[PDB]
Amino acid sequence: RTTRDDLINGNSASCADVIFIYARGSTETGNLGTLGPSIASNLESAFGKDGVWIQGVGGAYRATLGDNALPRGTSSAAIREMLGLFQQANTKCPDATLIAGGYSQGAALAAASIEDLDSAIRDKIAGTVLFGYTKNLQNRGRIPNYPADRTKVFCNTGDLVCTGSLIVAAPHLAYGPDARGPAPEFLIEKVRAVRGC
Repeated sequence: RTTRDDLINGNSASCADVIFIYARGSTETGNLGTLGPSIASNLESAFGKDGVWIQGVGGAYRATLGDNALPRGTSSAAIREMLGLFQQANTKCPDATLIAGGYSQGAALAAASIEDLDSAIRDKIAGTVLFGYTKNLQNRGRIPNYPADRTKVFCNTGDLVCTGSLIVAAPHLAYGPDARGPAPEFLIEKVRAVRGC
């Protein structure tokens, strides 16, 4: 994959039932990077191609390494880009269940976006998965204003970004197994616990 713009390309007269908005790590390509396509394949297996729109955060999100040092772990420009895609999902397809994920800086962008979101759209996100969450210790493993039962965080032992640092060490690069099994399983499970459209 690396690039998927199914919400931007998707026809309103035929909205999918589940819309996944995913944000990539620093320096990754497309708008999905290394982890996103693996979750995507698996979501498409559970709901079928026409059942799920996978949308990466592109536009203004540049995934510049330097932006991890910014207050919220990413630029304000990038919080505006993911905020605008949640608002597009909401308007284009209001009966769709949303799900979200992010890796590394995409995990801090996902947590910043969901914190600022309007409560009525935020409440439609039935499960969020975060890999190598750079604000893991600062936020104590939670996304602000978003329930713990709907959040799953994958933080490897020795991934120093989970422990309040910004050093990239080898565990930070070893999320491939999770993106292939636990993380789509959690998301599929949360969407089924509430149901789809």
